[PDB]
Amino acid sequence: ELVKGVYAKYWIYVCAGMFIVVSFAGRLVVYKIVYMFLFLLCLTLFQVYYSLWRKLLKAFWWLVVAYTMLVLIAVSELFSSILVPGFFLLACILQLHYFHRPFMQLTDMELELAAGFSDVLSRVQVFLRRLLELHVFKLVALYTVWVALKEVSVMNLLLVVLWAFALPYPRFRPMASCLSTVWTCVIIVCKMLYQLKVVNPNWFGVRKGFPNLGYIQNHLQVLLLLVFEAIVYRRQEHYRRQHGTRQQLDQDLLGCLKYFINFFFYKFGLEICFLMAVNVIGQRMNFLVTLHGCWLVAILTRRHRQAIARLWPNYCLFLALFLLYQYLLCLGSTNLISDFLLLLCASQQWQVFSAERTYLDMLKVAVFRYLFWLVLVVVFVTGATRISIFGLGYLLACFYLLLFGTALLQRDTRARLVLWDCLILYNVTVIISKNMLSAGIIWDSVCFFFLLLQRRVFLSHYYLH
Repeated sequence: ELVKGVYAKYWIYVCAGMFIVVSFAGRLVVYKIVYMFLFLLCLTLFQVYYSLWRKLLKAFWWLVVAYTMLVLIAVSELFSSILVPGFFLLACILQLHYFHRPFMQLTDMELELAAGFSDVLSRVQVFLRRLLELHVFKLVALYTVWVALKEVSVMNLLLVVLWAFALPYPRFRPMASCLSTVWTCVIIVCKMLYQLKVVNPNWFGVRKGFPNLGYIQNHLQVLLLLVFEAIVYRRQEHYRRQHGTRQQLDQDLLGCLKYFINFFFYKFGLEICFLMAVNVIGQRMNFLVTLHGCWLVAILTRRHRQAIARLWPNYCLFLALFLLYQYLLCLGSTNLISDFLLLLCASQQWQVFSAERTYLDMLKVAVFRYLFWLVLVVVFVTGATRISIFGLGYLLACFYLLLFGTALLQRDTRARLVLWDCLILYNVTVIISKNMLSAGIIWDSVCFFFLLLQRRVFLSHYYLH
Protein backbone atom coordinates (compact mmCIF):
# COMPACT_ATOMS: atom_id res chain seq x y z
CA GLU A 1 0.00 0.00 0.00
CA LEU A 2 3.08 2.21 -0.07
CA VAL A 3 2.60 3.01 -3.74
CA LYS A 4 -1.14 3.25 -3.23
CA GLY A 5 -0.44 6.00 -0.70
CA VAL A 6 2.02 7.58 -3.10
CA TYR A 7 -0.83 7.67 -5.58
CA ALA A 8 -3.09 8.93 -2.79
CA LYS A 9 -1.09 12.16 -2.62
CA TYR A 10 1.18 12.66 -5.62
CA TRP A 11 -0.73 11.45 -8.66
CA ILE A 12 -4.02 13.32 -8.81
CA TYR A 13 -2.01 15.85 -10.79
CA VAL A 14 -1.41 13.27 -13.49
CA CYS A 15 -5.12 13.47 -14.26
CA ALA A 16 -4.90 17.25 -14.34
CA GLY A 17 -1.90 17.24 -16.66
CA MET A 18 -3.69 14.82 -18.96
CA PHE A 19 -6.67 17.17 -19.14
CA ILE A 20 -4.39 19.71 -20.76
CA VAL A 21 -2.87 17.13 -23.14
CA VAL A 22 -6.32 16.30 -24.54
CA SER A 23 -7.23 19.97 -24.94
CA PHE A 24 -3.99 20.62 -26.78
CA ALA A 25 -3.96 17.66 -29.15
CA GLY A 26 -3.56 19.35 -32.51
CA ARG A 27 -6.18 21.64 -34.02
CA LEU A 28 -8.30 22.62 -31.07
CA VAL A 29 -11.92 22.78 -32.06
CA VAL A 30 -14.72 23.74 -29.68
CA TYR A 31 -14.76 20.41 -27.86
CA LYS A 32 -11.04 20.49 -27.06
CA ILE A 33 -11.42 24.06 -25.84
CA VAL A 34 -14.28 22.96 -23.56
CA TYR A 35 -11.94 20.24 -22.31
CA MET A 36 -9.61 23.03 -21.27
CA PHE A 37 -12.47 24.89 -19.56
CA LEU A 38 -13.14 21.79 -17.45
CA PHE A 39 -9.51 21.54 -16.38
CA LEU A 40 -9.62 25.19 -15.48
CA LEU A 41 -12.87 24.82 -13.50
CA CYS A 42 -11.31 22.19 -11.28
CA LEU A 43 -8.23 24.22 -10.42
CA THR A 44 -10.23 27.42 -9.95
CA LEU A 45 -12.59 25.93 -7.38
CA PHE A 46 -9.58 24.58 -5.50
CA GLN A 47 -8.63 28.15 -4.73
CA VAL A 48 -12.08 29.68 -4.22
CA TYR A 49 -13.69 27.02 -2.03
CA TYR A 50 -11.34 24.30 -0.81
CA SER A 51 -14.05 22.40 1.02
CA LEU A 52 -16.31 22.32 -2.01
CA TRP A 53 -13.42 21.37 -4.30
CA ARG A 54 -12.75 18.37 -2.13
CA LYS A 55 -16.46 17.56 -2.19
CA LEU A 56 -16.55 17.28 -5.99
CA LEU A 57 -13.23 15.55 -6.74
CA LYS A 58 -13.68 12.03 -8.12
CA ALA A 59 -17.32 12.63 -8.98
CA PHE A 60 -16.16 15.37 -11.28
CA TRP A 61 -13.32 13.28 -12.66
CA TRP A 62 -15.96 10.67 -13.62
CA LEU A 63 -18.11 13.37 -15.16
CA VAL A 64 -14.98 14.01 -17.19
CA VAL A 65 -14.68 10.38 -18.12
CA ALA A 66 -18.20 11.00 -19.43
CA TYR A 67 -16.85 13.76 -21.73
CA THR A 68 -14.00 11.70 -23.14
CA MET A 69 -16.39 8.84 -23.92
CA LEU A 70 -18.73 10.78 -26.18
CA VAL A 71 -15.81 12.28 -28.05
CA LEU A 72 -14.02 9.06 -28.92
CA ILE A 73 -17.27 7.27 -29.79
CA ALA A 74 -18.33 9.86 -32.36
CA VAL A 75 -14.92 10.82 -33.71
CA SER A 76 -4.73 7.11 -37.99
CA GLU A 77 -5.89 10.73 -37.80
CA LEU A 78 -9.36 10.04 -36.45
CA PHE A 79 -8.05 7.24 -34.25
CA SER A 80 -5.42 9.50 -32.70
CA SER A 81 -8.28 11.74 -31.63
CA ILE A 82 -9.79 8.68 -29.93
CA LEU A 83 -6.52 7.44 -28.46
CA VAL A 84 -5.79 10.48 -26.33
CA PRO A 85 -9.25 10.73 -24.73
CA GLY A 86 -8.97 7.03 -23.94
CA PHE A 87 -5.61 7.52 -22.26
CA PHE A 88 -7.10 10.33 -20.20
CA LEU A 89 -10.01 8.30 -18.89
CA LEU A 90 -7.71 5.40 -17.99
CA ALA A 91 -5.64 7.52 -15.64
CA CYS A 92 -8.78 8.88 -14.01
CA ILE A 93 -10.11 5.38 -13.32
CA LEU A 94 -7.10 4.44 -11.22
CA GLN A 95 -7.44 7.45 -8.90
CA LEU A 96 -11.27 7.57 -9.18
CA HIS A 97 -12.00 4.46 -7.21
CA TYR A 98 -8.71 3.16 -5.87
CA PHE A 99 -6.77 6.20 -4.62
CA HIS A 100 -9.37 8.98 -4.45
CA ARG A 101 -10.63 8.09 -0.98
CA PRO A 102 -7.23 7.64 0.65
CA PHE A 103 -6.34 10.99 -0.96
CA MET A 104 -9.40 12.54 0.62
CA GLN A 105 -7.75 11.09 3.72
CA LEU A 106 -4.33 12.58 3.01
CA THR A 107 -5.98 15.97 2.62
CA ASP A 108 -8.01 15.45 5.76
CA MET A 109 -6.40 17.90 8.18
CA GLU A 110 -9.65 18.07 10.08
CA LEU A 111 20.42 1.44 6.12
CA GLU A 112 22.79 3.14 8.55
CA LEU A 113 23.40 6.28 6.52
CA ALA A 114 19.89 6.07 5.08
CA ALA A 115 18.43 6.87 8.50
CA GLY A 116 20.89 9.72 8.87
CA PHE A 117 20.01 10.99 5.40
CA SER A 118 16.31 10.72 6.18
CA ASP A 119 16.79 12.95 9.22
CA VAL A 120 18.91 15.46 7.31
CA LEU A 121 16.35 15.58 4.52
CA SER A 122 13.58 15.95 7.09
CA ARG A 123 15.22 19.06 8.56
CA VAL A 124 15.56 20.60 5.12
CA GLN A 125 11.95 19.93 4.18
CA VAL A 126 10.50 21.49 7.30
CA PHE A 127 12.64 24.62 6.99
CA LEU A 128 11.90 25.16 3.32
CA ARG A 129 8.20 24.93 3.98
CA ARG A 130 8.38 27.72 6.55
CA LEU A 131 10.24 30.03 4.15
CA LEU A 132 7.89 29.41 1.23
CA GLU A 133 4.93 30.07 3.46
CA LEU A 134 5.86 33.71 3.92
CA HIS A 135 7.86 34.44 0.77
CA VAL A 136 5.36 33.45 -1.90
CA PHE A 137 3.12 36.46 -2.43
CA LYS A 138 6.38 37.94 -3.68
CA LEU A 139 6.92 35.44 -6.51
CA VAL A 140 3.27 35.43 -7.46
CA ALA A 141 3.16 39.19 -7.68
CA LEU A 142 6.43 39.40 -9.58
CA TYR A 143 5.47 36.83 -12.21
CA THR A 144 2.05 38.32 -12.92
CA VAL A 145 3.81 41.62 -13.41
CA TRP A 146 6.52 40.28 -15.77
CA VAL A 147 3.80 38.66 -17.91
CA ALA A 148 1.66 41.78 -18.10
CA LEU A 149 4.66 43.98 -18.70
CA LYS A 150 5.56 42.01 -21.81
CA GLU A 151 2.09 41.55 -23.30
CA VAL A 152 0.78 45.07 -22.85
CA SER A 153 -2.98 45.10 -23.30
CA VAL A 154 -6.31 45.98 -21.72
CA MET A 155 -7.11 42.52 -20.42
CA ASN A 156 -3.82 41.85 -18.69
CA LEU A 157 -3.92 45.39 -17.32
CA LEU A 158 -6.41 44.41 -14.67
CA LEU A 159 -3.83 41.88 -13.39
CA VAL A 160 -1.27 44.68 -12.88
CA VAL A 161 -3.89 46.67 -10.98
CA LEU A 162 -4.59 43.66 -8.72
CA TRP A 163 -1.02 42.88 -7.77
CA ALA A 164 -0.01 46.55 -7.41
CA PHE A 165 -2.75 47.84 -5.23
CA ALA A 166 -2.70 44.80 -3.02
CA LEU A 167 1.00 44.95 -2.35
CA PRO A 168 0.89 48.37 -0.72
CA TYR A 169 -2.33 47.69 1.23
CA PRO A 170 -1.77 44.13 2.41
CA ARG A 171 -5.26 43.31 3.63
CA PHE A 172 -6.40 42.70 0.08
CA ARG A 173 -3.93 39.84 -0.49
CA PRO A 174 -6.58 37.10 -0.22
CA MET A 175 -9.00 38.81 -2.61
CA ALA A 176 -6.13 39.66 -4.94
CA SER A 177 -5.35 36.00 -5.30
CA CYS A 178 -9.01 35.13 -5.83
CA LEU A 179 -9.76 37.63 -8.54
CA SER A 180 -6.46 36.97 -10.32
CA THR A 181 -7.29 33.28 -10.66
CA VAL A 182 -10.69 33.84 -12.26
CA TRP A 183 -9.38 36.59 -14.52
CA THR A 184 -6.29 34.73 -15.67
CA CYS A 185 -8.68 31.96 -16.71
CA VAL A 186 -10.93 34.40 -18.56
CA ILE A 187 -7.85 35.50 -20.47
CA ILE A 188 -6.87 31.88 -21.20
CA VAL A 189 -10.34 30.97 -22.46
CA CYS A 190 -10.79 34.02 -24.71
CA LYS A 191 -7.34 33.71 -26.27
CA MET A 192 -8.06 30.06 -27.03
CA LEU A 193 -11.44 30.82 -28.58
CA TYR A 194 -9.42 33.00 -30.92
CA GLN A 195 -7.44 30.14 -32.36
CA LEU A 196 -10.60 28.92 -34.07
CA LYS A 197 -11.39 28.73 -37.79
CA VAL A 198 -14.29 31.20 -37.70
CA VAL A 199 -12.18 33.64 -35.72
CA ASN A 200 -9.99 35.23 -38.39
CA PRO A 201 -9.08 38.70 -39.69
CA ASN A 202 -4.89 42.86 -30.30
CA TRP A 203 -5.14 45.98 -28.11
CA PHE A 204 -7.56 44.04 -25.99
CA GLY A 205 -5.07 41.17 -25.64
CA VAL A 206 -6.78 38.49 -27.71
CA ARG A 207 -4.64 37.64 -30.75
CA LYS A 208 -3.84 34.68 -33.04
CA GLY A 209 -0.79 32.45 -32.83
CA PHE A 210 0.28 28.99 -33.99
CA PRO A 211 1.92 27.18 -31.22
CA ASN A 212 -1.36 27.19 -29.32
CA LEU A 213 0.55 25.96 -26.29
CA GLY A 214 3.37 28.46 -26.62
CA TYR A 215 0.81 31.21 -27.01
CA ILE A 216 -1.25 30.41 -23.94
CA GLN A 217 1.71 29.15 -21.95
CA ASN A 218 2.51 32.43 -20.22
CA HIS A 219 -0.90 32.96 -18.69
CA LEU A 220 -1.06 29.27 -17.83
CA GLN A 221 2.07 29.45 -15.70
CA VAL A 222 0.45 32.36 -13.78
CA LEU A 223 -2.55 30.18 -12.99
CA LEU A 224 0.02 27.64 -11.89
CA LEU A 225 1.92 29.95 -9.55
CA LEU A 226 -1.31 31.10 -7.96
CA VAL A 227 -2.53 27.54 -7.32
CA PHE A 228 0.87 26.27 -6.15
CA GLU A 229 0.88 29.03 -3.55
CA ALA A 230 -2.40 27.77 -2.10
CA ILE A 231 -1.06 24.22 -2.01
CA VAL A 232 1.93 25.37 0.08
CA TYR A 233 -0.29 27.29 2.45
CA ARG A 234 -2.51 24.29 3.14
CA ARG A 235 0.32 21.75 3.19
CA GLN A 236 2.11 23.72 5.84
CA GLU A 237 -1.20 24.14 7.64
CA HIS A 238 -1.60 20.35 7.63
CA TYR A 239 1.91 19.75 8.92
CA ARG A 240 1.43 21.74 12.09
CA ARG A 241 -2.28 20.94 12.40
CA GLN A 242 -1.36 17.29 12.71
CA HIS A 243 2.10 17.24 14.26
CA GLY A 244 17.67 33.60 16.32
CA THR A 245 16.87 36.17 18.96
CA ARG A 246 18.63 39.36 20.02
CA GLN A 247 20.40 37.43 22.76
CA GLN A 248 21.71 34.88 20.30
CA LEU A 249 23.51 37.61 18.37
CA ASP A 250 25.94 38.15 21.21
CA GLN A 251 26.94 34.52 21.69
CA ASP A 252 28.41 32.60 18.80
CA LEU A 253 28.86 33.18 15.09
CA LEU A 254 25.99 30.85 14.29
CA GLY A 255 23.88 32.75 16.80
CA CYS A 256 24.37 35.95 14.82
CA LEU A 257 23.80 34.20 11.51
CA LYS A 258 20.43 33.08 12.72
CA TYR A 259 19.44 36.53 13.94
CA PHE A 260 19.94 37.94 10.47
CA ILE A 261 18.17 35.21 8.52
CA ASN A 262 15.28 35.90 10.85
CA PHE A 263 15.53 39.67 10.69
CA PHE A 264 17.48 41.53 8.03
CA PHE A 265 14.74 43.48 6.41
CA TYR A 266 13.50 44.23 9.85
CA LYS A 267 16.53 46.36 10.57
CA PHE A 268 18.25 47.26 7.30
CA GLY A 269 15.11 48.25 5.47
CA LEU A 270 15.10 51.98 5.00
CA GLU A 271 18.53 51.49 3.57
CA ILE A 272 17.37 48.92 0.99
CA CYS A 273 14.43 50.95 -0.23
CA PHE A 274 16.85 53.75 -0.95
CA LEU A 275 19.23 51.48 -2.77
CA MET A 276 16.35 50.32 -4.93
CA ALA A 277 15.46 53.85 -5.95
CA VAL A 278 19.04 54.34 -7.06
CA ASN A 279 18.58 51.30 -9.34
CA VAL A 280 15.52 52.75 -11.09
CA ILE A 281 17.46 55.97 -11.89
CA GLY A 282 20.33 54.03 -13.33
CA GLN A 283 18.65 51.52 -15.56
CA ARG A 284 15.99 53.74 -17.01
CA MET A 285 17.48 57.26 -17.23
CA ASN A 286 14.44 58.88 -18.84
CA PHE A 287 12.34 61.76 -17.60
CA LEU A 288 9.71 59.96 -15.65
CA VAL A 289 12.56 58.51 -13.56
CA THR A 290 13.47 61.96 -12.29
CA LEU A 291 10.50 62.08 -9.96
CA HIS A 292 11.84 58.99 -8.22
CA GLY A 293 14.94 61.07 -7.79
CA CYS A 294 13.08 63.91 -6.11
CA TRP A 295 11.37 61.58 -3.71
CA LEU A 296 14.69 60.14 -2.57
CA VAL A 297 15.96 63.64 -1.83
CA ALA A 298 12.94 64.71 0.15
CA ILE A 299 12.72 61.59 2.23
CA LEU A 300 16.41 61.36 2.93
CA THR A 301 16.44 65.01 4.04
CA ARG A 302 14.10 64.41 6.95
CA ARG A 303 16.91 62.60 8.75
CA HIS A 304 14.87 61.04 11.54
CA ARG A 305 13.46 57.53 11.20
CA GLN A 306 10.30 58.70 12.93
CA ALA A 307 9.70 61.57 10.52
CA ILE A 308 10.34 59.26 7.56
CA ALA A 309 7.67 56.97 8.96
CA ARG A 310 5.08 59.67 8.43
CA LEU A 311 5.94 60.16 4.75
CA TRP A 312 5.98 56.47 3.94
CA PRO A 313 2.19 56.54 3.56
CA ASN A 314 2.62 58.80 0.55
CA TYR A 315 5.79 57.24 -0.87
CA CYS A 316 3.89 53.98 -1.16
CA LEU A 317 0.79 55.48 -2.75
CA PHE A 318 2.90 57.37 -5.29
CA LEU A 319 4.92 54.33 -6.33
CA ALA A 320 1.73 52.41 -7.00
CA LEU A 321 -0.05 55.12 -8.99
CA PHE A 322 3.10 55.64 -11.01
CA LEU A 323 3.41 52.02 -12.12
CA LEU A 324 -0.15 52.05 -13.30
CA TYR A 325 0.08 55.36 -15.08
CA GLN A 326 3.33 54.42 -16.76
CA TYR A 327 1.70 51.22 -18.00
CA LEU A 328 -1.36 53.09 -19.24
CA LEU A 329 1.14 55.09 -21.23
CA CYS A 330 2.64 51.87 -22.52
CA LEU A 331 -0.62 50.56 -23.82
CA GLY A 332 -1.67 53.89 -25.22
CA SER A 333 7.73 48.50 -20.87
CA THR A 334 10.11 45.93 -19.54
CA ASN A 335 12.07 48.45 -17.53
CA LEU A 336 9.02 49.35 -15.54
CA ILE A 337 9.87 46.23 -13.51
CA SER A 338 12.26 48.39 -11.51
CA ASP A 339 9.32 50.50 -10.40
CA PHE A 340 7.79 47.26 -9.17
CA LEU A 341 10.72 45.81 -7.38
CA LEU A 342 10.54 49.11 -5.43
CA LEU A 343 6.83 49.15 -4.71
CA LEU A 344 7.50 45.78 -3.20
CA CYS A 345 10.45 46.81 -1.06
CA ALA A 346 8.65 49.89 0.15
CA SER A 347 5.40 48.20 0.96
CA GLN A 348 7.38 45.85 3.12
CA GLN A 349 9.05 48.72 5.03
CA TRP A 350 5.66 50.15 5.70
CA GLN A 351 5.07 46.93 7.52
CA VAL A 352 8.17 47.21 9.69
CA PHE A 353 7.14 50.82 10.40
CA SER A 354 3.95 49.58 12.04
CA ALA A 355 5.32 46.42 13.67
CA GLU A 356 8.28 47.83 15.55
CA ARG A 357 5.56 49.78 17.33
CA THR A 358 4.19 46.51 18.70
CA TYR A 359 35.68 34.81 16.92
CA LEU A 360 32.48 36.81 16.68
CA ASP A 361 34.27 39.33 18.83
CA MET A 362 36.93 39.65 16.15
CA LEU A 363 34.36 40.45 13.48
CA LYS A 364 32.69 43.12 15.58
CA VAL A 365 35.96 45.03 15.87
CA ALA A 366 36.59 44.86 12.12
CA VAL A 367 33.14 46.27 11.42
CA PHE A 368 32.81 48.85 14.16
CA ARG A 369 36.36 50.19 14.03
CA TYR A 370 38.26 49.47 10.83
CA LEU A 371 35.39 50.10 8.46
CA PHE A 372 35.45 53.87 8.46
CA TRP A 373 38.84 53.40 6.91
CA LEU A 374 37.53 51.14 4.13
CA VAL A 375 34.71 53.51 3.29
CA LEU A 376 37.42 56.11 2.69
CA VAL A 377 39.26 53.93 0.17
CA VAL A 378 36.01 53.30 -1.73
CA VAL A 379 35.41 57.08 -1.91
CA PHE A 380 38.76 57.38 -3.69
CA VAL A 381 38.09 54.53 -6.11
CA THR A 382 34.60 55.86 -6.87
CA GLY A 383 36.16 59.03 -8.12
CA ALA A 384 39.28 57.83 -9.87
CA THR A 385 37.76 55.12 -12.00
CA ARG A 386 35.23 57.45 -13.60
CA ILE A 387 37.17 60.47 -14.90
CA SER A 388 34.80 63.43 -14.89
CA ILE A 389 34.15 66.59 -12.93
CA PHE A 390 32.04 64.80 -10.37
CA GLY A 391 34.82 62.33 -9.86
CA LEU A 392 37.21 65.05 -8.73
CA GLY A 393 34.77 65.91 -6.00
CA TYR A 394 35.11 62.44 -4.52
CA LEU A 395 38.91 62.57 -4.66
CA LEU A 396 38.86 65.81 -2.72
CA ALA A 397 36.44 64.56 -0.09
CA CYS A 398 38.65 61.58 0.61
CA PHE A 399 41.52 63.98 1.26
CA TYR A 400 39.52 66.03 3.73
CA LEU A 401 38.16 63.09 5.62
CA LEU A 402 41.52 61.42 5.92
CA LEU A 403 43.11 64.50 7.44
CA PHE A 404 40.34 65.43 9.82
CA GLY A 405 39.33 61.86 10.39
CA THR A 406 40.75 61.11 13.81
CA ALA A 407 38.87 64.05 15.25
CA LEU A 408 35.65 62.93 13.62
CA LEU A 409 35.83 59.40 15.00
CA GLN A 410 35.91 61.03 18.44
CA ARG A 411 33.40 63.86 18.35
CA ASP A 412 29.95 63.50 19.88
CA THR A 413 27.24 62.01 17.64
CA ARG A 414 25.65 65.28 16.62
CA ALA A 415 28.72 66.28 14.57
CA ARG A 416 29.85 62.87 13.38
CA LEU A 417 26.34 62.53 12.02
CA VAL A 418 26.29 65.97 10.37
CA LEU A 419 29.54 65.25 8.55
CA TRP A 420 28.45 61.82 7.33
CA ASP A 421 25.09 63.26 6.25
CA CYS A 422 26.80 65.84 4.12
CA LEU A 423 28.94 63.27 2.24
CA ILE A 424 25.72 61.34 1.55
CA LEU A 425 24.23 64.41 -0.19
CA TYR A 426 27.09 64.69 -2.66
CA ASN A 427 26.37 61.12 -3.79
CA VAL A 428 22.64 61.54 -4.18
CA THR A 429 23.32 64.69 -6.24
CA VAL A 430 25.88 63.10 -8.55
CA ILE A 431 23.15 60.44 -9.05
CA ILE A 432 20.18 62.78 -9.68
CA SER A 433 22.36 64.91 -11.93
CA LYS A 434 24.20 62.36 -14.01
CA ASN A 435 20.61 61.63 -15.03
CA MET A 436 19.22 65.13 -15.75
CA LEU A 437 22.20 65.45 -18.06
CA SER A 438 21.84 62.14 -19.86
CA ALA A 439 30.40 56.29 -17.48
CA GLY A 440 27.45 55.75 -15.16
CA ILE A 441 25.97 55.15 -11.74
CA ILE A 442 27.48 51.78 -10.70
CA TRP A 443 30.46 53.13 -8.80
CA ASP A 444 28.36 55.79 -7.14
CA SER A 445 26.07 53.04 -5.96
CA VAL A 446 28.75 50.93 -4.33
CA CYS A 447 29.59 54.15 -2.53
CA PHE A 448 26.03 54.95 -1.52
CA PHE A 449 25.87 51.56 0.14
CA PHE A 450 29.03 51.93 2.20
CA LEU A 451 28.16 55.38 3.41
CA LEU A 452 24.73 54.28 4.51
CA LEU A 453 26.29 51.37 6.38
CA GLN A 454 28.68 53.63 8.28
CA ARG A 455 25.88 55.91 9.28
CA ARG A 456 24.56 52.90 11.15
CA VAL A 457 27.90 51.98 12.78
CA PHE A 458 28.21 55.64 13.97
CA LEU A 459 24.80 55.46 15.58
CA SER A 460 25.09 52.18 17.37
CA HIS A 461 25.70 51.29 20.98
CA TYR A 462 28.65 49.16 20.13
CA TYR A 463 30.42 52.23 18.80
CA LEU A 464 30.13 53.92 22.12
CA HIS A 465 32.79 51.47 23.27
